[PDB]
Amino acid sequence: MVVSIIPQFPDIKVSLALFEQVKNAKEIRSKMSELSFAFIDPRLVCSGEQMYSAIYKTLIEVKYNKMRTRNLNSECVLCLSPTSNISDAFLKFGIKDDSSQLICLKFHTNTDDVDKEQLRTIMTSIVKGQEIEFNDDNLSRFYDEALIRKIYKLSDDFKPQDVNGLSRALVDAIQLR
Amino acid sequence: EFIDKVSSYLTPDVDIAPISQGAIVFTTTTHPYLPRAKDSHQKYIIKYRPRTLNESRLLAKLYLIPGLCVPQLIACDPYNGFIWLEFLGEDLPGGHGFSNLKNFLWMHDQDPYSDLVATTLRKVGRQIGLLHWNDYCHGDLTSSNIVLVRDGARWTPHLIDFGLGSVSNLVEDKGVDLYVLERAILSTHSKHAEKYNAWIMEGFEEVYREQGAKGAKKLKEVTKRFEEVRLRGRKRSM
Ligand SMILES: Nc1ncnc2c1ncn2[C@@H]1O[C@H](COP(=O)(O)OP(=O)(O)O)[C@@H](O)[C@H]1O
Ligand SMILES: [Mg+2]
Repeated sequence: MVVSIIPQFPDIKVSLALFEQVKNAKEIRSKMSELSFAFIDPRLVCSGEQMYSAIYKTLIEVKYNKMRTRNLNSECVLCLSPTSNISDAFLKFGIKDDSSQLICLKFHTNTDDVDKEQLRTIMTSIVKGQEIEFNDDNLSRFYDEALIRKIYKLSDDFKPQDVNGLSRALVDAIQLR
Repeated sequence: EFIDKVSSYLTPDVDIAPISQGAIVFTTTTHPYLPRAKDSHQKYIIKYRPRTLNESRLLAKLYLIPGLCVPQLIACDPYNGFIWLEFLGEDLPGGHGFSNLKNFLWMHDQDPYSDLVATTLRKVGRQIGLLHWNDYCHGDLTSSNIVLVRDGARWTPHLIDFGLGSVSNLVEDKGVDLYVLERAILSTHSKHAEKYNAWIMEGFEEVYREQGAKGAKKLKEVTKRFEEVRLRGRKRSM
């Protein structure tokens, strides 16, 4: 797992973890309310840059505009989206009953240090699957470009040579609201 | 004052160095959201404007157009007026300055008749041709708003500063864009200024001529208007 900070927001830490061979996505979704984490569908996340750009947008929105959803975790799922409809974002970017991978995201607002051992214990009690490193090498395994193009409404004329090129277009969509 | 508010907004975590004031432009070595050492570039641009929305939307749209070279939009805070951009260009050797078109031209002004200069200027015209073919206007097309990015022994022109940019299929807007650049290049009073403009126009025309019969027609329209703009751009006894 990785624990990170956005430079202009030193007191907010975000933990990100990536799981493969996930067996209980349906169960996770059923219990989601009554757990706080966001469970994100990696088929729509092609890079760290994309994910971190949404985390940035989340903090900007909440600090300087308005929070639309329940907490930072859900707000970030919204901010990953190209559109303003909350339900659509949760549906498209949240895990699905058939998800075999997931990103587990959590904002930590307490100024204190994140308790990493407890955090890992909590995640593994929720997720039946195998954690792998949250990095671009592993994210490049699971993103679905075709689905991404459809969801982010990218034209067939747009033909990025590599993942960096694709990531740039998604960050654009994220930053523009 | 402006430096106070900006450094407070960014916090001491983010280093800044002012490079232009008016709407202040800074450079920073700090990526706005990738974990430290997980980014891929030495520095970035921060534009602060207490146009922000306009430039961001246009940068995003233009990136998706094949062949158009513009800075990456990295981050946008429209509530406070900040945009973070990819830093394009570099210092020319021998203290000739930042690698915008203006400085490149000055550096080569004593001996401009080379493949490097001609090819580079044609590439500048290609960028403007792509922009206009796709019905966008720059709005402030000076030699300072065209940045050369080194590519080995070659230079790759990029367009920057889209604060006044717009979507437009009007040949009048296209003609004025071309005229602004033409006059900016002529402004140096260089004995070679007309040649520079000719190389640029060659690049522009090639883009249109690559679009078959439709391109040739639209090019005739644009060039006709451009000449009218030139006529209307100089004193006449009405
Ligand atoms: N993407 C960029 N890469 C490098 N330098 C840039 C970039 N964008 C802007 N600049 C610098 O900032 C200057 C623009 O500053 P300024 O005149 O204050 O505002 P405006 O951008 O309205 O003209 C450019 O001349 C250029 O030197
Ligand atoms: Mg500028």
